[PDB]
Amino acid sequence: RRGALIVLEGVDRAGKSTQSRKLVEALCAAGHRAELLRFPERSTEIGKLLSSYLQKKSDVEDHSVHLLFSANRWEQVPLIKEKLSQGVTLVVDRYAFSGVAFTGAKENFSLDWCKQPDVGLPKPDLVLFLQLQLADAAKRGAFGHERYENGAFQERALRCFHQLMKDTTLNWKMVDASKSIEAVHEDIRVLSEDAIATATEKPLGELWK
Amino acid sequence: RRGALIVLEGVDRAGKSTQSRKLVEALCAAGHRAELLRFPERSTEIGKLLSSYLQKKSDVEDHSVHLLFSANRWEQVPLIKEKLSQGVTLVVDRYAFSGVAFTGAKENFSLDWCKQPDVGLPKPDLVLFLQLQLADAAKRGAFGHERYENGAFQERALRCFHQLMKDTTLNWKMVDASKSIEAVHEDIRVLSEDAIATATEKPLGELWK
Ligand SMILES: Nc1ncnc2c1ncn2[C@@H]1O[C@H](COP(=O)(O)OP(=O)(O)NP(=O)(O)O)[C@@H](O)[C@H]1O
Ligand SMILES: Nc1ncnc2c1ncn2[C@@H]1O[C@H](COP(=O)(O)OP(=O)(O)NP(=O)(O)O)[C@@H](O)[C@H]1O
Ligand SMILES: Cc1cn([C@H]2C[C@H](N=[N+]=[N-])[C@@H](COP(=O)(O)O)O2)c(=O)[nH]c1=O
Ligand SMILES: Cc1cn([C@H]2C[C@H](N=[N+]=[N-])[C@@H](COP(=O)(O)O)O2)c(=O)[nH]c1=O
Ligand SMILES: [Mg+2]
Ligand SMILES: [Mg+2]
Ligand SMILES: [Mg+2]
Repeated sequence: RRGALIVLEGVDRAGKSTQSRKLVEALCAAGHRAELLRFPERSTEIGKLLSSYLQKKSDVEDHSVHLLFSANRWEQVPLIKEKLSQGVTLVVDRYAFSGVAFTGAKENFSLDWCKQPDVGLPKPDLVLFLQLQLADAAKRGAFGHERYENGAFQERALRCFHQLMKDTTLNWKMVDASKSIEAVHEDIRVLSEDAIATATEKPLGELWK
Repeated sequence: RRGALIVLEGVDRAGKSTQSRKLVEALCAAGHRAELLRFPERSTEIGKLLSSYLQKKSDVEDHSVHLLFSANRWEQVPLIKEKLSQGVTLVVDRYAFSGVAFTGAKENFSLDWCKQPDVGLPKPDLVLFLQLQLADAAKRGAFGHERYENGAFQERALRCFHQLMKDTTLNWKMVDASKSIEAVHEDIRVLSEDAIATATEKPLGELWK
């Protein structure tokens, strides 16, 4: 009985990382075999290149960096498939959608070009999108010092995310991330249990194909 | 007056590297500003990952390695555009065509997926394809120890190259690489001078778009 592939995407400071950690914890506490993944996965060779870029310690040509972000997902695909086939549900903090939305926020990057490298990746069974109004995100401290951490760029990324959500091949669920950490968590947890229960029914799909 | 972008592609041991070096030398000797490039460009961070893979010192997931080969071209695009805009002709030993042909020789890699990462790269003004019958390539010593250096895989790559050559958006020229080094060189040199003279007329194109 395979595991589910659940991705969390969402606006700046909406709580992707907090909710992904809490979700894995709660699923395991409820008897599921679930494990957390995140992209970028900064531990691999490619992941280090990406981390340096995001910290502004290095500059990387925009197309090159886009392909490295995708390659960083592909190198984890054998693991993702193995775990899911072993019945382990994977909760993933960001995935190909952030890949497309952030590069697509740059000038002269079509959504189509941005999607292609990720075509064929394991298709998520559930894509949660954590929505939060900017006034509310602002109360969540201040921007970080990493690349892309500024309102105007975030806004362009958000427009890209909205285009991706028009894709009905994907099980997108909107989450109101303005509530408390615990309230948001319960919303996510229940959506997740439902997905886990239905994923054991159809084979793992391929993204964007 | 911009430089031309000339790529050399071709079968195993057909003489891509020998002819690219000789071409640059001859162009410079004839008053052109020309410089040699090669892919993979093994000197960069990404290039080292690729070199390790090709030497079989490391294993890389097939999709990841494909995207690294493309990223290795993109990271050189600012240089390529700068040089061409300065009037420097660039002679390139392998390019996106080898990228597509070698990954596309693997099982379950469509030509379409393989092309996408490279869509938008500087379009070559001239693509030379060095053709050589296997009996003739065999007289050119023995296979190397690197990955992909075996007859069956080379044959599949060759079929992919033939599909790419159906693309009329590109100025493909076939070269009979069975002749002597000097004879092949003269054929290439003359094709190249012609291209250099016409490239100063239309802007640099974008590949596969
Ligand atoms: N529902 C919430 N209410 C209030 N604060 C929250 C909530 N969720 C997260 N936070 C806090 O806001 C900050 C951002 O949380 P985090 O889960 O790291 O966001 P994120 O969505 O991963 N942001 P980023 O990865 O930078 O886009 C952290 O200090 C969290 O404790
Ligand atoms: N026309 C030719 N006649 C005879 N030997 C040749 C010719 N061209 C190249 N060679 C030799 O064959 C070997 C392969 O040449 P080289 O130019 O390195 O090929 P290549 O096309 O780059 N092969 P590879 O990069 O391995 O696909 C070298 O020893 C060359 O000296
Ligand atoms: C997974 C992924 C993330 N990103 C971005 C989103 C984030 N930048 N911001 N803001 C950054 C990762 O931030 P975190 O490491 O905090 O998740 O990289 C890409 O640009 N492409 C990708 O493929
Ligand atoms: C440029 C490029 C080369 N290649 C291959 C062709 C070659 N393998 N063989 N045989 C190898 C480079 O060989 P040379 O370094 O000798 O040119 O990488 C790819 O697989 N993808 C690419 O994008
Ligand atoms: Mg986070
Ligand atoms: Mg397409
Ligand atoms: Mg060579």
